[PDB]
Amino acid sequence: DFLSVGKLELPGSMIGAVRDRAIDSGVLAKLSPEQPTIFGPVKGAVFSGV
Amino acid sequence: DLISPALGASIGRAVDLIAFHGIDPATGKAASAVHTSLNKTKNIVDATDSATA
Repeated sequence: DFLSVGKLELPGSMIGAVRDRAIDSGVLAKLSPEQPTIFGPVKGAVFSGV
Repeated sequence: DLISPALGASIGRAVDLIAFHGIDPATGKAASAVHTSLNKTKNIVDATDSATA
């Protein structure tokens, strides 16, 4: 027998903390702009056209 | 903002429709006061899958 490295149980090195994939936050920000109103059931009238 | 401009375009579409199909823009029936349209030409080409050609 001899004196190995497995006795010491040396701590490893931390690479860091990384996400698996890029974050998908949605697409409705590009298509239609946000219309921020106050709290309450919002209503609106529309006309088809011609 | 809405009603008046739409009603204003409603005739601009009417003339364009009369000159192309001789139709009454109100009802999908052919007009009697209109004799000729740009649809009744004999130089027609049956559309295919190509569309480009």
